[PDB]
Amino acid sequence: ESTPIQQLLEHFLRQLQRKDPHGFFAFPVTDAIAPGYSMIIKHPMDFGTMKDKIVANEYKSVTEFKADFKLMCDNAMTYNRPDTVYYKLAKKILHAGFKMMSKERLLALKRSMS
Ligand SMILES: COc1cc([C@H](C)O)c(OC)cc1-c1cc(C(C)=O)n2ccccc12
Repeated sequence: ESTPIQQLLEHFLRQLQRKDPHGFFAFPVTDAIAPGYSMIIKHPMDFGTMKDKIVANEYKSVTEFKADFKLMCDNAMTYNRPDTVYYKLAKKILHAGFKMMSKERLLALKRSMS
């Protein structure tokens, strides 16, 4: 049975995943496909890793989940040059996700749950 934090973060996760219809953030980037990746990016992150943390009930807060989401986007904006599809999408998704997960929207949602 889903815990309250699992419900909440799964909700956000699925909203965020719909901003990425080609699945460029669905699973991890690797050196095989992105030369130098693990030398440049210390803490890699992707929606699939976030999903496993939720399914495992390993998140302690919405803050932590937001910190992973931001990590994923910051990694994409660090590794990839401004000119690329991945940089530009990371930027839209980042802006979109912080709006979707604002304090007020989170407050409205937590009130209606329990
Ligand atoms: C690893 O995520 C990707 C997945 C796919 C397909 C949908 O499987 C993909 O196809 C063009 C690209 C990426 C991908 C994602 C990223 C990112 C997010 O940095 N990236 C950087 C350099 C080269 C590829 C990628």
